[PDB]
Amino acid sequence: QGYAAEISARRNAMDNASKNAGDMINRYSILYNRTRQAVITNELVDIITGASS
Amino acid sequence: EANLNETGRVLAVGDGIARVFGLNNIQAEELVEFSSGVKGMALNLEPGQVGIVLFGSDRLVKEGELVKRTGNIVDVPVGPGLLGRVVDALGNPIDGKGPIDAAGRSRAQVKAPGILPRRSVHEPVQTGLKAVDALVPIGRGQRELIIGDRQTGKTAVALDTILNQKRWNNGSDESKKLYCVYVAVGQKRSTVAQLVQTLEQHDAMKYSIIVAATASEAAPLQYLAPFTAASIGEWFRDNGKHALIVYDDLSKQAVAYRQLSLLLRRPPGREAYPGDVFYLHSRLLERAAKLSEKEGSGSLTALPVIETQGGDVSAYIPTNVISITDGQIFLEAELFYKGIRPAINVGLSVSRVGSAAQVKALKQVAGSLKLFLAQYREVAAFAQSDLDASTKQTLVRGERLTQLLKQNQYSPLATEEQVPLIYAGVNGHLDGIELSRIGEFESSFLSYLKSNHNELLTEIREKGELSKELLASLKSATESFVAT
Amino acid sequence: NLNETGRVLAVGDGIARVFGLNNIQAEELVEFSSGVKGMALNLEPGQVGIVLFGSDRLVKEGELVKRTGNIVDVPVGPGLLGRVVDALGNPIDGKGPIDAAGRSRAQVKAPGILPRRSVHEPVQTGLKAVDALVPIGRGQRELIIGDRQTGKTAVALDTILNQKRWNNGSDESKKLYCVYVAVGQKRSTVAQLVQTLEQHDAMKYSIIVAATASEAAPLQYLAPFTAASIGEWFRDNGKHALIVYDDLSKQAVAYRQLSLLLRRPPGREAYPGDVFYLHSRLLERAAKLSEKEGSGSLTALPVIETQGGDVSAYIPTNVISITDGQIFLEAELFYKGIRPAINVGLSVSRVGSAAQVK
Amino acid sequence: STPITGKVTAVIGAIVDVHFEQSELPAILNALEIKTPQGKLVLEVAQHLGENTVRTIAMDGTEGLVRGEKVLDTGGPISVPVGRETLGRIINVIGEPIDERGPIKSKLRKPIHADPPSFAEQSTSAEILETGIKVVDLLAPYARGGKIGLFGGAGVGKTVFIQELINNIAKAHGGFSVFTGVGERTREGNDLYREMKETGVINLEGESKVALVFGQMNEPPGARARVALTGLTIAEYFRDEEGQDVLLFIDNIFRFTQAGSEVSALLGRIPSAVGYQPTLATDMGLLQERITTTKKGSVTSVQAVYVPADDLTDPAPATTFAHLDATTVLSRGISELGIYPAVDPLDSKSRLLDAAVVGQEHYDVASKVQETLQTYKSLQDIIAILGMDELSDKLTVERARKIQRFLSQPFAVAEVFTGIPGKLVRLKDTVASFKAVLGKYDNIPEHAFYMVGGIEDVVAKAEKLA
Repeated sequence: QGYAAEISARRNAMDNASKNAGDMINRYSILYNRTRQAVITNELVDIITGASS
Repeated sequence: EANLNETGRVLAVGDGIARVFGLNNIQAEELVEFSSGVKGMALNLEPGQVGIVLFGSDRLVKEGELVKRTGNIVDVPVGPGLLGRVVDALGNPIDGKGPIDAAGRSRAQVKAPGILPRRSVHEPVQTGLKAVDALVPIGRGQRELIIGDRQTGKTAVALDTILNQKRWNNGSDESKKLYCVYVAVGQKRSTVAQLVQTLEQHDAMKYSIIVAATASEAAPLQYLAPFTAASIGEWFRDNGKHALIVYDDLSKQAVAYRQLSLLLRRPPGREAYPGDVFYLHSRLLERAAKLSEKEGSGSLTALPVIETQGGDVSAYIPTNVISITDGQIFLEAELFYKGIRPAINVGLSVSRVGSAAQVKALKQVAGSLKLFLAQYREVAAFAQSDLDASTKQTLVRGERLTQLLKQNQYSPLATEEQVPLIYAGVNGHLDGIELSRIGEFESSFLSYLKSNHNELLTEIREKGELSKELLASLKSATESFVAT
Repeated sequence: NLNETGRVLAVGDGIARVFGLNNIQAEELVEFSSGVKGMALNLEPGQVGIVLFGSDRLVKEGELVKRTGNIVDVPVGPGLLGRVVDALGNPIDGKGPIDAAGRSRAQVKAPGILPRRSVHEPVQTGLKAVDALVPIGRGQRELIIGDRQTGKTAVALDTILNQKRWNNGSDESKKLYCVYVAVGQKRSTVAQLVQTLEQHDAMKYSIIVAATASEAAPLQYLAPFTAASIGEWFRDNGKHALIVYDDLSKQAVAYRQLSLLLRRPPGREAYPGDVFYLHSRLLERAAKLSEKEGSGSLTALPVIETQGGDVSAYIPTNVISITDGQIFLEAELFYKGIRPAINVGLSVSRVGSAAQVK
Repeated sequence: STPITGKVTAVIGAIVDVHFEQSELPAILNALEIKTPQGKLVLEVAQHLGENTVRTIAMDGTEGLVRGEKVLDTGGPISVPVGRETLGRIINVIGEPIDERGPIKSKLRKPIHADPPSFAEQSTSAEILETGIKVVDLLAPYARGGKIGLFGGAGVGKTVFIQELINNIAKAHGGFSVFTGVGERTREGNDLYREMKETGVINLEGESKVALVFGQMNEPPGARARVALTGLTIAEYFRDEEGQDVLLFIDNIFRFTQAGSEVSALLGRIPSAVGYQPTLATDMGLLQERITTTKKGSVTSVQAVYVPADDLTDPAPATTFAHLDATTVLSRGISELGIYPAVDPLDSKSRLLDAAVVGQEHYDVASKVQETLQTYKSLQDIIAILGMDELSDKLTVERARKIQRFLSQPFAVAEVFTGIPGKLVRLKDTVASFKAVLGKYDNIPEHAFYMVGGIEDVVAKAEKLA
């Protein structure tokens, strides 16, 4: 009963974990793009700026 | 009488580009010859001056030099005369085997085949690689990208393909033959030389043509290399024959065209690449196609190579090519060290045509093989503790299926030697064998077939399909070897 | 006559285009009629690019510009000890003139390969982690890299303070004089530091060259160079000097201003193309001379500021590939209790035990 | 001799404009000289701007240069002394003894700008170069006549790495060796000269086995962007004209393209990605291509490559990779474990790792070593969340903390870093040593394979129970 109440508690413990891992994989996912778009733009600004001469 | 119409004076020179005054009656993308001897092609036709890109060292050119027109757009001699010859980006010999008898010439920039004169890809290009022919089949006229990272086997894969072609190029039937064209763009001469000698020790160099635009040679040469070569092979397509061209590699051609455009004072784009960095690769690849029966039914298959940095495949150039090719073949470093060779990520590597351009005999035995592994990869993590029954067996299959997909270099297998090894896998006649001897199983099993069941192989080779009586006899031959 | 003079074609932003100066040298010093000094950097065919050292309003159109015949140079010697001077060498602490023992140029080439001895003489910072894990050597270049408010200057400062044990002693060879180069900082701060130095009786063996943010861009540009010259006199004369560049990130900032206003093409992050050369020729000057030359050394402790703990940045990477070491101070370890917040994993001293106490 | 006069038109930093008369303009790549009170200023013709004007790149800081000075064309590229007399002498980019030992009794002088061997003059040869280091010799073998190169950022210990190679290989090598220091630390460049003299490789009165070419970072870009070519032309002569085995060391090669970046903008070019130069794959090409093995002689190159911010995607390390036959990637993560060198076994790959090259056995063993490792990097996520308890695979997961430690090799050069006496293992020994471990030698946990020689050393280090 001890290792049965545990397995029944581990499923619970990690169902909240996968869900909590969701507010991360998708939260920082947006932050990756917010950085990718800003990388391509800033990487392109230096080129345009140094092309005006 | 210097009339400025065919003659020109160098207004300025440097950065590998020469601004020239005059040359009034010149065409765009036309070649010109300098007093020094080295030549160049004119890209920028500005009002007063004309921008020419040098094919050699800019030192040779000086200010106030004389420039004469050639009257020729970038063109290269084509025909069978190149088969077994190594030429530069211009069609010039560099192997030292003497001049090259040309069966006519063709521009470097040729319009792609229309929408009407094309035929549904159905003729297969047997690579000889178990993982490739089974999982990601390549069709004639198709365009399968060989995408991956440095030192993963991108070239190793493309090479074995050219090697397996011996089975037909030594034959009499021209409709089954498949001439090859290897475009070395950026590679160092050492490597290109290394490649040739390797193709030589396999007698596959007699039906191949190597175009060499090494890292030493000028940028325009590496820019033209693919286009030029695309013509060399396009000759075969136009005459009812089949040709396979490998661009090793397109990632480096892009850089080359970037170098040209940047110096020519052209508007830069994302990551320095000019605007038409996509139209560059689009022009090229869309030239490869399988013509309709109307004209010749000839096919030009293309296997472009992209060198990806750190695995990133969302970069500008990489994603660009991908969105043009009719499928991708990915190679991971992870699997490469793990022991899986060729290291193919079936989860990402997928052909568009696929089934239609595969041997019907192979399509029958490996229909579910594609799925099996797709589900095996996700269940692979369950290794870390107890297995029921539904996932107890899945872990048994794939664990030896991929172990069988392992194939050593320079050892292409015929489709007649593939189906037996794939039948044993998918159906599950190998599930009960220790992995340690699965490798040696491939050999001993194939030698057992060739010796005792020679007939069973010769009907698959010739028919290419598996009949009810045939496939049944296949099972018996298999379970017979499982005992001994 | 245009040979030695020139009239201003246009002026602004500390930049002054001048017509003439047909015999001007590159990087030559120039004086204006209004009093403000300048410097030639662009010897263009038609005109001349000149960076001012002072205000702009002083210069008008058609104003007469003289030559100096001098390449930027500064007074050097022992007299500077206990004093505070600007980037030009002039005393700013208002304690009378300085005793000039010679004038060494600001653009001094680094000692070649031959006249050099392997660094072996330790520089005791008194700081446990530092001396214990990443010891500093005389002639060695150890960089203090980290974000703001991590106590970068702190580690540097304490080093100067600890050297008191040897500066008040008798043996000159055991002495290690100090040179502090305040660049981009505010005048209020430089006034706080000196207050702390004289509270440990350390000003006597320290020389402070400060080009505060208020001062013109060029003044922050030469600041480290002119400061290196100050510490070179000790190197050239069998004595030991230790120079601290703080802050270096602000020097490059200034140099970017010069170049962008002179209209020189930008490189990465707008920074000029030769921004790596900016710190290469600067830090190389710090070295341990040979025994034939007097075994005089110059220890450099460059300080660079990173944003968001990003060492992968442009400038940070440059200076890193220059120095023979790196003390990376993290902000996380700082508030967690570890002070100084040295990160053992990222910090190393290439010299190593070679210049440590047995 | 026909002296050509010129007038300095403009000077912006290190970029000098020189004017000439009609039809007397020196070609690009040529050398121009300017007499200065202190000495001589050397310039390199870069481009013909028009109206009889040329743009040049300074070889020495043009600080003090007066407008309209008289420039004298030399006729060709900066010619450097080449031949036997070049041995045991440190010369700069321009080509003059900076080791302060009088002039060089050079017979010939060849230009630094020369066209690389053609495709036909190539020599396909795969010979294994035995070094000594286990983590390299086995998993990634150097190629005699091939182009080796080590990558890595600062702090990985590259300059200390190539120092071990010189002691082991250079003395064993039966021929000439040429060292070229580009844009690296001058003090450490001095430690090399201080070392090789006491080593017996450099003798001021006796035999000089190696030549030296320096152009450290403290010098302007123009010189650092060319000093790589100066050392090249020297070793190049010992390949063809001398008919002997050559050995070329570059440090650092990254400073070559880096120097090209500085000038690129100044010269008036539209900057490329990551602020580099539009001509990066061709500059690297027109350099590396000259370092090949021909029918005349062979050249074994060991190039040190610096990685900006340890970012392997940087166009600098990127373009260099494709030129090397073998690599030895240095990572900051491996040294923090204790294992020296800091060689990353999962990015260092040589094209000599072939069954038909090092021997079937060699390859077989080398493949097992690689298999055991990768799984860690991927299966590690289980260890950070639980450890080694869910491992079923369980015998192979532990060999990672044993094999990885056994890769470490002690050196004699780095005595002021550990104080631990060095060890030099050979080729065959490392092979037979690993096969046994791959778990026979699974009895001794942790230390016993740490900083030891071959396999006979492991036995003597297991005795002293720690």
